Amino acid sequence: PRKIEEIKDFLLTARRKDAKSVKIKKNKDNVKFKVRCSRYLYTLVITDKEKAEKLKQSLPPGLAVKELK
Amino acid sequence: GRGAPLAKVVFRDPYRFKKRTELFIAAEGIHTGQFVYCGKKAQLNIGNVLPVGTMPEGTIVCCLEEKPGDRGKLARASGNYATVISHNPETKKTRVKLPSGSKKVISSANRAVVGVVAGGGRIDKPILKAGRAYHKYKAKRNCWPRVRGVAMNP
Amino acid sequence: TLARRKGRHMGIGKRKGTANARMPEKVTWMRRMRILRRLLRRYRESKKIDRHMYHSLYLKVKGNVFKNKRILMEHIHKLKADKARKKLLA
Amino acid sequence: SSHKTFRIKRFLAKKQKQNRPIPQWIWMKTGNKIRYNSKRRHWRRTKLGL
Amino acid sequence: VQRLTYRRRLSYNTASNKTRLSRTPGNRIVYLYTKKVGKAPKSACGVCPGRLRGVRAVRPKVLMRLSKTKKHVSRAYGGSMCAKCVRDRIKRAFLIEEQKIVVKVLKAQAQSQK
RNA sequence: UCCGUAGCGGUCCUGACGUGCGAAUCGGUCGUCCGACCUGGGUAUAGGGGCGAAAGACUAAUCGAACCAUCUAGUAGCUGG
RNA sequence: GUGCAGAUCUUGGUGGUAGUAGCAAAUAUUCAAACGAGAACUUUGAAGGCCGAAGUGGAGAAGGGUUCCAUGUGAACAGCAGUUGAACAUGGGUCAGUCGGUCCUGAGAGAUGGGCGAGCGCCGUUCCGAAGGGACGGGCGAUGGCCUCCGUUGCCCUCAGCCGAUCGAAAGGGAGUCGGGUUCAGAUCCCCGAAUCCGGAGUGGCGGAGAUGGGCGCCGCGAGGCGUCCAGUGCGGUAACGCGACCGAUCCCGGAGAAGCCGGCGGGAGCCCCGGGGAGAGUUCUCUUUUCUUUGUGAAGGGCAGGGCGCCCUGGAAUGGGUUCGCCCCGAGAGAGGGGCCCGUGCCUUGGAAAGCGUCGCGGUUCCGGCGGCGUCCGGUGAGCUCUCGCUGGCCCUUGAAAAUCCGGGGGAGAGGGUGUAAAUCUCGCGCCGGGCCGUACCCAUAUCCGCAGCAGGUCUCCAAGGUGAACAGCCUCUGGCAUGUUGGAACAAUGUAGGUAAGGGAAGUCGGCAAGCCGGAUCCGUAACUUCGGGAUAAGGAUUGGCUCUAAGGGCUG
RNA sequence: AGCCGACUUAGAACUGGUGCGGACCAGGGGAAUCCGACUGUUUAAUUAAAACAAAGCAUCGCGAAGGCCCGCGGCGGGUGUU
Ligand SMILES: [Mg+2]
Ligand SMILES: [Mg+2]
Ligand SMILES: [Mg+2]
Ligand SMILES: [Mg+2]
Ligand SMILES: [Mg+2]
Ligand SMILES: [Mg+2]
Ligand SMILES: [Mg+2]
Ligand SMILES: [Mg+2]
Ligand SMILES: [Mg+2]
Ligand SMILES: [Mg+2]
Ligand SMILES: [Mg+2]
Ligand SMILES: [Mg+2]
Ligand SMILES: [Mg+2]
Ligand SMILES: [Mg+2]
Ligand SMILES: [Mg+2]
Ligand SMILES: [Mg+2]
Ligand SMILES: [Mg+2]
Ligand SMILES: [Mg+2]
Ligand SMILES: [Mg+2]
Ligand SMILES: [Mg+2]
Ligand SMILES: [Mg+2]
Ligand SMILES: [Mg+2]
Ligand SMILES: [Mg+2]
Ligand SMILES: [Mg+2]
Ligand SMILES: [Mg+2]
Ligand SMILES: [Mg+2]
Ligand SMILES: [Mg+2]
Ligand SMILES: [Mg+2]
Ligand SMILES: [Mg+2]
Ligand SMILES: [Mg+2]
Ligand SMILES: [Mg+2]
Ligand SMILES: [Mg+2]
Ligand SMILES: [Mg+2]
Ligand SMILES: [Mg+2]
Ligand SMILES: [Mg+2]
Ligand SMILES: [Mg+2]
Ligand SMILES: [Mg+2]
Ligand SMILES: [Mg+2]
Ligand SMILES: [Mg+2]
Ligand SMILES: [Mg+2]
Ligand SMILES: [Mg+2]
Ligand SMILES: [Mg+2]
Ligand SMILES: [Mg+2]
Ligand SMILES: [Mg+2]
Ligand SMILES: [Zn+2]
Repeated sequence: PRKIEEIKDFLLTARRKDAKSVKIKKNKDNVKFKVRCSRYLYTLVITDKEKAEKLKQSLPPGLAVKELK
Repeated sequence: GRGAPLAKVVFRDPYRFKKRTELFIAAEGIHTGQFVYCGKKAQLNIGNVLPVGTMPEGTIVCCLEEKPGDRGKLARASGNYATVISHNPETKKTRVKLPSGSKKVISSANRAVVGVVAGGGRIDKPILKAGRAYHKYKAKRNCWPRVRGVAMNP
Repeated sequence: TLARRKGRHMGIGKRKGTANARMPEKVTWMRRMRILRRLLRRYRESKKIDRHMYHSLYLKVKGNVFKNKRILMEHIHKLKADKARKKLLA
Repeated sequence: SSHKTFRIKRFLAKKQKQNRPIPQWIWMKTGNKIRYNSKRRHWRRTKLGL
Repeated sequence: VQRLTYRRRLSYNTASNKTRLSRTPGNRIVYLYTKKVGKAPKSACGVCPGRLRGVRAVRPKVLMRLSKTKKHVSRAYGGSMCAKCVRDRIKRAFLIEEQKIVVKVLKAQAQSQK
């Protein structure tokens, strides 16, 4: 597993060709965005509920989204 | 299985770009970083092999050759040495005193490293117990627990 | 075990191992040495004693003069008092 | 042992397959003398060599 | 207290059959078979008893994986010889080469008068 | 080096057993237990040979010359029919 | 091959003994119910017990070979019986790039050359040998495709060491897989989720590095822009060394693999311990804010503690200091400051709460990795036990393996581009494909192995709780396991076997104190002759030991 | 001055029908003689010993085409990587 510190590199890893899926985990005091690539599961950790919702619209349209529960 | 220590001496090959490794028997007083010289024109110091026809009479040697070129056969146990008695410039013969006291006439062209063998006085310390003799001969050969022939059967 | 805290059930009778087997003199010595050398060091960086009295008392501690922390503290105070007349009369 | 070789396991496989009783229909045959399987083997009694 | 068993068929406590304890997400204690401890390279001088610095101590076939900067020090004889015996060999190589020039000069100084 | 456990061994009761749990075991009591220690696996030495801290001990329940086959239906002034 | 009464005759069969010896080593069974024709022995529940962490527990190696699992049977076997079984009869069951074999060498085994030998053959392993079928650069020749530029093989020039073919370890060496779930029986192998190792690539898939800098002459107010002349196989730190790469062959040097036994100390885990919060149980006749169970996070990556350094810089120390448990260190540079490196199995984070577990409750009437509500918390300690890491010391007339394989360095033959759609090159980040063959079930031992057997014998290892206690001693208990070791009932005679106890005497017994008995731990004193001065020695000899209530002494943290 | 914690040692009082290492664990001792120094080993299945070994002591051979020994035989082999 790899942790992406920034938001800008998360968009490139989601826009990779080998990004099989993206999944959103909604727990307390944290929002987790996980992109399943060929080698690693890249995780973006957001502790801002406003930026989580705008990024959720800001995902690329060609990627398959699985909102976890 | 040997009371004498060995010295690993490194030379360089005169014909190929290689470093050559040899195991000499260490003369007493030899330390590391010391340069060991070999040949007819080498000077006379401890740990310095040269033919016996060059050194003067009374020289104390070890690792003496009984035949020219057989890489050392005589006086090479710990604390032992040989003494050069006399030369003979005609017919190239040299008389040496072997560590058993018997004098041998060798050729004048065979080599011996100058000095006594290190680790002398080894038989001075008494083996106090059978265990040290067991550990001594376990490193050499299965010969130690010697049963007397009178204790056997005919 | 709450009575062994008070000291009960540990007399001469209910005692099967030797004194060294129950409380080894080596670990007693090591705790005393670490305590006394800690005290001497803390008295040295606090400038209560200097390098010469620290080196003199280190060897006395190692040579078993002071039995605990308190008798070392009294001896340091006695030496400070005896140095405080030598540096007062000169 | 569990650390078998291929030839030993194949030999054990054959000796497992020969350890079944005779089929019921063979002694309705005309020229028949077999009553049962006399070449049978039990793992506790006969230890198969090896 | 949960007593635990080996996870492989080697039941002897050999040098390769070395384990450590690990706590698991299923709340149980397992064996994890450890790797042997690596050693840093020894200096090529042959006199320094310490091992070299700046090089990771791994098993020899792990050095295939590692990049070059994890395997050497950016210096002449770096990752193979210690800096003390590098500078003590620089001084030696300079000084004996200087003394050879002195001997060459003193040879011609004798041949000039004689 | 001493007491002593696991381990290794086997003093005494000449105990138990002795058509036995057992073609050599069991109980108590014992010797040793950091070293000439104990032990698995691999490997070497083969029969007038090996190997033996030596008892003619061990060498697959077989040892003052193992085991298998053959010479062999060996011979017997001796025993039994 | 012709007549049996014998030959401890041969083979086969059958008696008395005789319903006799016997089914007696390791404390133990009892009540109720179910199935059934049938229950001392099967199954379930309730007891009472034992094995008591060096186990009658949980897993393996060797060996066994289906004994493993499900169902049916009760003919034969399981020395009583059986509704039961490791028996019989039907069917099932072992899934791997990462776990091992496979590869390497060890002691050693073993061809060829050679030698010996009547001969099968034997010796011998580098010894009486023309023992290399390889590679880079060049020249020559052909082939096939953007016949561009590489690749291919044929010949020549050049260069080349090895040490002996081959075999030899399921415990030595040896890259790389862990978490959850799943079966009637298989799981580091199946499923899900996370990784990781090796090999492959013309077009090399992409990005990044190599690297895009300066001078001069013009122009543009400048911001900057065209044209020439060059450089550019990276960069930083005094240093230890660091940064994501950071060309280079034949050759050479070195390292790792690759090292004994023991003692002491320190660090980190796991287990145990104490004080509280939850959740669920147990007692409650009286008391007990009580007693019991449980209360977490993988591999791999990143960061930070912690541990170690025989690493570096300043500076020069006697009134010698620093320092350990012991040691030990220092003008060949100590203390004191400031750095650097290695291991980080510990903590945090990604994994990762989604999964797991506890508890409560709803569904599917059930065939469900079903859906939910909460919780999975805060601390303190230790000459504790085990494992591991590290430091330091002792011992040896004992010095405690090799090779496969991998890496670093020194050299500088060469290669690449003329200022750019820059080139050769890359151990940097991703992206693509593949990993073939064999073993894998179970027992592993008072019933799956060897002893003719379910034989008190033998047979190599891993884990190792609470109390008492010096203790892995003995005894009791918890987790787990079992039914008393090839049978039960009733009696309690002798003689046995295994245990004890005995007035008064105390070896009178006996070959002989045989056997049994006395003594025993710890604390305090005390301790002879003799001696090889080390011992003898726990010499001998006495005194004390329970419970309860106290007192004194022995330490860290903060200012 | 405050806050914390681990096991020990010594002493005193009281107290039980003198019992207290209450089970378990757990050396009988002394004076001498003979032999073997000791630790070790040995007749697996009648003898564990005073037997064997052992260090120490003392002789013997051998300077390598050699001493001792193996081998049917070889420019064979072990000691001898001496
Ligand atoms: Mg021996
Ligand atoms: Mg005899
Ligand atoms: Mg002491
Ligand atoms: Mg059997
Ligand atoms: Mg292995
Ligand atoms: Mg963890
Ligand atoms: Mg580096
Ligand atoms: Mg001893
Ligand atoms: Mg003893
Ligand atoms: Mg008897
Ligand atoms: Mg009888
Ligand atoms: Mg029996
Ligand atoms: Mg022979
Ligand atoms: Mg023997
Ligand atoms: Mg005899
Ligand atoms: Mg006659
Ligand atoms: Mg006829
Ligand atoms: Mg008849
Ligand atoms: Mg009867
Ligand atoms: Mg099991
Ligand atoms: Mg078991
Ligand atoms: Mg029966
Ligand atoms: Mg079964
Ligand atoms: Mg897989
Ligand atoms: Mg051969
Ligand atoms: Mg092989
Ligand atoms: Mg192997
Ligand atoms: Mg310093
Ligand atoms: Mg949950
Ligand atoms: Mg270079
Ligand atoms: Mg299995
Ligand atoms: Mg049985
Ligand atoms: Mg019974
Ligand atoms: Mg019974
Ligand atoms: Mg009486
Ligand atoms: Mg009486
Ligand atoms: Mg009498
Ligand atoms: Mg009488
Ligand atoms: Mg007696
Ligand atoms: Mg005495
Ligand atoms: Mg006398
Ligand atoms: Mg004796
Ligand atoms: Mg006997
Ligand atoms: Mg006996
Ligand atoms: Zn160096």
